[PDB]
Amino acid sequence: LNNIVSSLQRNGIFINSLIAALTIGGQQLFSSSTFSCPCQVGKNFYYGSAFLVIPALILLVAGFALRSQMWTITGEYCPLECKLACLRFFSITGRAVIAPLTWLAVTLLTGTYYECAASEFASVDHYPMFDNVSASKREEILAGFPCCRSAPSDVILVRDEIALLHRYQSQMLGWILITLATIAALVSCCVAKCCSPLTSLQHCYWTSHLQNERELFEQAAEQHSRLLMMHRIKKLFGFIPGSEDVKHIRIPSCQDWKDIS
Amino acid sequence: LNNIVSSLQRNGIFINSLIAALTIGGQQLFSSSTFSCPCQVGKNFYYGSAFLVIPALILLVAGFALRSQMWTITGEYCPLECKLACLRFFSITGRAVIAPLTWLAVTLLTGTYYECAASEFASVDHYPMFDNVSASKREEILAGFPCCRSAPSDVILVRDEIALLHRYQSQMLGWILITLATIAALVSCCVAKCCSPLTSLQHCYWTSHLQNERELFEQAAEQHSRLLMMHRIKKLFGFIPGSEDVKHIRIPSCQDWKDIS
Amino acid sequence: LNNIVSSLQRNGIFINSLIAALTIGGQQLFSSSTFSCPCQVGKNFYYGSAFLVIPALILLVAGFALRSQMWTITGEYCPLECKLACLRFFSITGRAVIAPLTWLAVTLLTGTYYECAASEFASVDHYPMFDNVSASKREEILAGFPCCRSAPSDVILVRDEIALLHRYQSQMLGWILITLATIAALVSCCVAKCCSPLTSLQHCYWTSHLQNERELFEQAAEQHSRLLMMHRIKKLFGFIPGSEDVKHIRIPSCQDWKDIS
Amino acid sequence: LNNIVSSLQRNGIFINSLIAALTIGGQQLFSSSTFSCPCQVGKNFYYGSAFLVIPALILLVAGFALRSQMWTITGEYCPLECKLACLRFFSITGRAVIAPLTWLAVTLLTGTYYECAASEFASVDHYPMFDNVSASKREEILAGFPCCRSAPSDVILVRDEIALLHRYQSQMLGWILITLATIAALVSCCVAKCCSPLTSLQHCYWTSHLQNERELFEQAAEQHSRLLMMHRIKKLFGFIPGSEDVKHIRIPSCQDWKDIS
Amino acid sequence: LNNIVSSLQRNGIFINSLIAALTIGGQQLFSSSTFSCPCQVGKNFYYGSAFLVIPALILLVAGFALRSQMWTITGEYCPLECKLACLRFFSITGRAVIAPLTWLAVTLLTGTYYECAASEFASVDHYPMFDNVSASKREEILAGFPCCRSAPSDVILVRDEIALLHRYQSQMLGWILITLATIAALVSCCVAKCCSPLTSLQHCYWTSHLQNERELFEQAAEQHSRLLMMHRIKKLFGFIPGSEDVKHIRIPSCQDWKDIS
Amino acid sequence: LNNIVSSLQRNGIFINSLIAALTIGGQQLFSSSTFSCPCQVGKNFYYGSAFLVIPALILLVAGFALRSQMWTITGEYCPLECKLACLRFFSITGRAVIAPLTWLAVTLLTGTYYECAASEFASVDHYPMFDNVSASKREEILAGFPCCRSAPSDVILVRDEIALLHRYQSQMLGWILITLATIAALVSCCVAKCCSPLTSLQHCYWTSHLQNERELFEQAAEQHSRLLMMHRIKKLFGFIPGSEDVKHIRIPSCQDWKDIS
Amino acid sequence: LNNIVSSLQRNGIFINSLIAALTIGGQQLFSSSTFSCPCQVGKNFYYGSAFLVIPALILLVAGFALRSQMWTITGEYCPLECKLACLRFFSITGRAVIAPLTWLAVTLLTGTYYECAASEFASVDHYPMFDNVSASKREEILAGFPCCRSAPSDVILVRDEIALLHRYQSQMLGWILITLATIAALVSCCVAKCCSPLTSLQHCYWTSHLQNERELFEQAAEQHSRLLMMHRIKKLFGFIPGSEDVKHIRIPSCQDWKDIS
Repeated sequence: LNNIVSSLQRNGIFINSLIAALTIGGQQLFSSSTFSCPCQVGKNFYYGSAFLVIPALILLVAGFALRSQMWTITGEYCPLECKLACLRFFSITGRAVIAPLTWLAVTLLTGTYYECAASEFASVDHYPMFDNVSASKREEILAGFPCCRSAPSDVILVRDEIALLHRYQSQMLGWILITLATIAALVSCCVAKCCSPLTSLQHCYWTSHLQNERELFEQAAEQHSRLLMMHRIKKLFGFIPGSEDVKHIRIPSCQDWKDIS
Repeated sequence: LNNIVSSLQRNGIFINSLIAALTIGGQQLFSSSTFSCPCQVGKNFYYGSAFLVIPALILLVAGFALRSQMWTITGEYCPLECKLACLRFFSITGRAVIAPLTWLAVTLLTGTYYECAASEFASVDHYPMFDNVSASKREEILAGFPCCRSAPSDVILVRDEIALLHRYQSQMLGWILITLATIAALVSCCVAKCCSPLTSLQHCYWTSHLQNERELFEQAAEQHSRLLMMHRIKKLFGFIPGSEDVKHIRIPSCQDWKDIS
Repeated sequence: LNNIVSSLQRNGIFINSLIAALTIGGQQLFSSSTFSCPCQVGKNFYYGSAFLVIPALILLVAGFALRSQMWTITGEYCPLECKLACLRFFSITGRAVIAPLTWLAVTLLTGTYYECAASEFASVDHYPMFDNVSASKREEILAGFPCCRSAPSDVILVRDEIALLHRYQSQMLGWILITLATIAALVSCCVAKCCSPLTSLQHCYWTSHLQNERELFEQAAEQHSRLLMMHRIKKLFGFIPGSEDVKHIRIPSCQDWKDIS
Repeated sequence: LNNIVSSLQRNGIFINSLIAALTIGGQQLFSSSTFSCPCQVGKNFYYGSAFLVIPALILLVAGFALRSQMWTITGEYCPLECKLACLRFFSITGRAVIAPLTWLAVTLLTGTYYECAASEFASVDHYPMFDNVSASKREEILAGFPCCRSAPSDVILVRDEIALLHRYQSQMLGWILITLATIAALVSCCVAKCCSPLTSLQHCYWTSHLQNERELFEQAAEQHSRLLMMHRIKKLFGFIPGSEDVKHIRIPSCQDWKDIS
Repeated sequence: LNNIVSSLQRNGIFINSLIAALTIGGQQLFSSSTFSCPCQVGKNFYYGSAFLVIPALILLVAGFALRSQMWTITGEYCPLECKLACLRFFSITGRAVIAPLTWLAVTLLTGTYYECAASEFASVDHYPMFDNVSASKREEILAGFPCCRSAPSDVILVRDEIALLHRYQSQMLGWILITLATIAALVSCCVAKCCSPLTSLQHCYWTSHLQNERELFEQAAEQHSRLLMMHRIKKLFGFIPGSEDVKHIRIPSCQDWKDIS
Repeated sequence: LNNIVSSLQRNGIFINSLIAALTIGGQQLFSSSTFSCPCQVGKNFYYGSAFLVIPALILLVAGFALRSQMWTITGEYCPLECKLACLRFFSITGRAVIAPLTWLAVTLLTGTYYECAASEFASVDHYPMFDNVSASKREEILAGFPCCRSAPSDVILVRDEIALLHRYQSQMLGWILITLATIAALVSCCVAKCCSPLTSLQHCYWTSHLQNERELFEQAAEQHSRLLMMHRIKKLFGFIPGSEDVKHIRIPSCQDWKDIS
Repeated sequence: LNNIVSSLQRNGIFINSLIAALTIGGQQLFSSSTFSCPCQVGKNFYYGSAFLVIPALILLVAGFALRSQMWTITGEYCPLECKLACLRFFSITGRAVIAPLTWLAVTLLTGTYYECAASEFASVDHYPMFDNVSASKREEILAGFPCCRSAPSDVILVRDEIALLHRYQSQMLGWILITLATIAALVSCCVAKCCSPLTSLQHCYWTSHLQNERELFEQAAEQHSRLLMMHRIKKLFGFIPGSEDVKHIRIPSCQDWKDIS
């Protein structure tokens, strides 16, 4: 049933779902463990922006780089060959895109990252309580109350209202992002089908050709080197390894020990 | 017994039930985790409408796109051929429809999404407490009390009455939607049977023909490419992989290394 | 022992019991989760009537439609042929009837659905407390107290008495319904036996004939199409798939790639 | 060991015990869940009588109807043939009787059903507290206090005494019923043995003859129809299903597609 | 399935992930157990710097040294040979780098190590509370309050603000470090591909050649020495070990006991 | 899979990790159970020094002695032979060093042993509270407060400060020790590779030669003695043990009983 | 894998570790259960001395006696024979020494046994509180307070100080004992290697010779007696046991019954 399991894995839906589930679980643990939104007035946008974009960028780069087909494409690039390379790049891009989109969607829908990032950019014209002719303390309290200030001094109404505003903006932005991602994925698949010179059956043949040629060469390269080394050590020790050699044995010489080395 | 399990899966009832159960569980977790109905006076209908329709639209698109038969139909379209394509589209539409209908039904029956969406569209003529000659504060409180306002000031009677009204309207709308979906499904199946030119036995033969032809070509395309590459690497290394080659081995040349590449 | 398990399933008693148990469990979860009886004076009968009849109607339609034998009967209909079709319809009707009868029986015996449905149709002549010369407030309170009003103002005695009256009427109606269903089932089986032209042994032979003919044609249609496609692709690639083809291989031409497509 | 398990099931004691245990468990759940004895003065005897007799009648009818041997007997009826049919009817009646007797015994021994049924028929001559010259309020309170009235007004002594009287009468009636059932079962078995024209060994032979003839005809009817349809589809597709057919294949014609249909 | 498991391990992604997970778990236990940040005014930077860099340096050295290929490269070093050695060094550097980068990233993101390290380097110009004309007590309290001082004397506002500043700086530094590590890894892989004289297929052949030659020589060196010693002890005891020797046995002499020793 | 498990054990990393883990667990149990730091003014340095060095010395001696290769080296010692013995000593020293280094590192990092050892050597010039012109009570209290004195008399500030000083010194000393151990291990491995006259492949051959020669001689010494004794007892009892001897049996004589003894 | 398990047991390290672990567990249970240090002024040293030395002496005697090789050595004793007997005695002494050393080490390190043993030998010159011109009550209280006296009368400071003194002395004595035991074991092994006339390989041969000769004689003595008795009873009953004897049977005579007895 292992072969049946492998056939099931050959479908990209299961693997992409598994990657998305791992991203969701990892994001839950990571955010609930080590977020600790700072209260710093000077630089607080960088904290949220890093916590929101850097993991997505890392996951994107990992999804692209960890695929050996991408290294082969880059080696080829560094007519029909161009279209074939573009098709392989698209096939890689499927996973390379499902990897970080889950992170961005989950983080935006939770909204805490976006809140901690864009808290300080809130407006104060609507709220008469934020006059603050000093024009410097207002910025500090604006960047301060989202984090840990608490301190109920009847300003918490404005805090709660603006926090709900930023949470709503975050979740709506997440929905916009996921809708755009889905539309882009569908359009990209349609463009790949339209621009592919190979027919559907020819495309299937070519994909299987690529997979099988790579696997076959790997296996037979292993077997060829095994045979060549086995002949070499047959010369070295007077027998082929793993076979009945009580007939004859060899005594290597020091210069022969140099030759094998 | 794995073959028996596969035969059971071949029935669409089990798979559709599994999809519906996953949709119900996912909706429960998603709604109980990250709903957080906003209190914003300006845009609150968009929040509920997005949370109610966007997941359904995404699930519909996923159900249609993830089926490779749909890509084959679109490739063909892009007499009897038209009817056959329509029949295959209907067979895909079965799953493509069971996927989001569960989401819409569960969300409407729970009613919280519809409440948060259409709270602000409530009438005030019936209730004398909502005179509010200002005609602007009334809209804000109307969009505000459903979310988190609480603040018992004896208006909570009107809040509770209108909340029950919207919940009842939501659940009745859900029942109307599921009844219409069932009627449409039954009528569509009857129309498919009436409009199908193939006989019942001929239809069964054609369906099995399609499945078997696709599977057979996939397998033998794999095997043909395996044989062709195996002959190529037999030329390359002087032996066929996976067989007894102690008779002879090859030493590839650099230009030959270019040819295999 | 899998074959023994299949033989046990061939008895309709186990499958009908399994369907009834699933209906009971689903009704328990559904009602205990999302009933929320409304307090609306205008339309409250529709709520309960929908929650009581719509699931039963959906389950009835599903039981009839999900059976492929029903599609075959409808295709035939759209002498002895009429009686044979009627017998097959009855065999389908067995499951199509056990599916929703469990829902109706459980919902009526619990009585909450019937209470929320027919609360507003209660009489007030017996109770002197419901004079209400206004003749409009009385209807509203009558439709209101069953839901969530509570508000002990010594009218709860009338509320409790009428609630017990409606609960008793609901459970007695459920018993009447289940008794009528059992009597109708027994009479229908007796009428089927009386009206069947086939003898008992002939009826058994005919039933097994139908099942076996459908299964055999499905299997051999699969195998015939497999053989035809296998010959086609033998023409295409110069070999039969899944067999030793190191003797010869083919190089398809583009026009031949068109022919296979 | 599955065959040994089947041999154990062939003994009626285990199956009858299993049916009785299921009846006891189902009665426990059903009564502890949805009894809710009403307080209605007018009709309260019908409630208990239905809850006490209707399930027993349904179980009796199910036990008789679900046995296919009963349908065969009814088909025969609709000399020695009469005695043989009577013997088969008795063999069916064994299970048809053990099915509801458990329900009646358990319900009477618990006594709550009988109490709620025959509460209103209690006498009042013994108790001087029930003078009630009105002669209408007395009936209402008599039918009311058993259900949920509580309301300790020092009449609860009479309530408790009459409740104990009805509980004792219920349990004694249950013992009378089970004793009569056992005596009737033993006498019926003795009468069956006396009136049976077959000898003991001949009776065993006849019972096994009946079982084996029915099973054999079912199996070979299946196999005969399989062979006939297999020959038909051999004509249709030019080969027998499930066998090596690479020698020849057929191309059905539309009129031939009509003939197979 | 053990062979399949080995094939999965052959992918570096799983092993690198396993190493990173072990580093994370070990860091969690180690830091939560035995950190105990000191309060010493004189030397407190050394404590955090050691706890932050020494484990990373040890893990780096272990990753490089524990790989026997590194010992082989160092033995060779102590044209194309240089490039081949550089490629092998890079292949080792992959694991040698994933080993401590996890430690540095986790420790910086947690931030406690960096806080305890660079607490004393905080500025005091911004805070008017830290005038301290003594200019020596200020340094001591600055190095003291992060550790365990507590002692709320309304200076804890400055403590909390500067602690948040250092935590934010630590986490941002961790993000900078991980981004630089990823960029360096990608650039190094690209430079390795560009500078490699071998082709992609030739590179695969060479890697498999190296692995197979080392494994083959290890095995056959074992077998050669086994044969040589077996012949020696055949001389010693008059028979080959592990074979039927009831034909003849030997009695070793003391001088022969010296020869074997 | 047992052979695969043995191959995994052949790697020293797993065994060294297992030894270190056992040392950590044993140290945890031992220290948390039976430390009980004394308060004795006279001799308290000896207690901590013993608890810190004696287990390490015992583990070092056990690691060296328990290896039979060490006994063989000592027997040889008691040109190339010297270098070969040095290489074998180094191979033993690997485990002999990983055994106690874990104990020293864990004990120093915990710091309690070092605190109890070097408490009395603390300075008193910095602290004006320790004037104590008596110059004898001061030493006693200095050696006393670390253990169990408690007794808060506002001197606990000095106690806590000096305890933190000694804990920091202990952990820094542990880091210095582990860094020096790692540097020494790496330098020793490099010196072993540089000073080894054998080539890398020759070194592998020699190591496998040593292991195989020892194992082979052990096995065949067992088999030779088994054969010799078996012949002796064949003389004694007239038959070879474990074979069909119903042909003949012997009756030993008393003088023959002496000869076998 | 049982043979592999036996090979692992053949290493003395595992068995000695198992013996030490059992000694530790048994000591824990025994001491925590039934110590109950007495308060008797007269004889309290004997109690602790017995509880500390008698189990060690018993374990030593058991380790020596339970080994049958020791009985063989004593039988031989009761040139090279002397050295061989000494070597076998040393091999026995390994286990005979690891058996009680664990008990002594654990008991001394816990220190409770030594405290209860040597409490009464404490000095009183240092403590001015123990003047007690009576010179008899002082001894009684000195032997009394360690056990159960409690009775805080401000003398508990001296009690605690002297208890810590004796605990420290006990644990230091335990460390001295274990260090001396390890040094003696290493020196004894070195002396055994130096004084052994056999070479290392000859020593291995001799050890295996001893084990194999004893096992072989045991087995074949069993088989010889089985054959002799089997022939005897073949004479007795006319057949060999466990074989086909339907050919002939015997009827033993009473005098023959005497001969077999």
